[PDB]
Amino acid sequence: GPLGSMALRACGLIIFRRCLIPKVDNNAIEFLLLQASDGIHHWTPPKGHVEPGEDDLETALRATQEEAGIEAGQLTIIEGFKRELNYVARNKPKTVIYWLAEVKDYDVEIRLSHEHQAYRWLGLEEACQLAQFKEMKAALQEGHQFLCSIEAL
Repeated sequence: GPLGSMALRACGLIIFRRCLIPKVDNNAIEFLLLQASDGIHHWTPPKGHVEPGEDDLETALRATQEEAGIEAGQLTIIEGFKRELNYVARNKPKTVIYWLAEVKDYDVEIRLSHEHQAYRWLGLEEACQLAQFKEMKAALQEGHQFLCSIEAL
């Protein structure tokens, strides 16, 4: 009787800084992106792994501050939006659950772990260009699509 642990469980935080008012109707929202310190230097949000008796979101919260310095006490996790990117790159399927979050401070502290060396604040277009990965462009895309469906434009 297998426990069904097939695949690795993961939780990251799609952080988005909302602006007080619209500007060019595009850069109104920005996302937090960390740059890998090695590999092809792809851009990706605070990704981490969730423990067993650990919560799914708290893992994202813990990874958000550990790989960025921003924790739930520093951002606002949006409710109603939820999606996980699951795919097996090298040879292991990884489910990643992403929640939309907004950091309270525009210049909020950004701490990167050895895995990440640099981060950039860009709009969905660049966040999508850097996150060339279709899965992230959609996560960054659907997150923006849903947030525009709440109250703020």
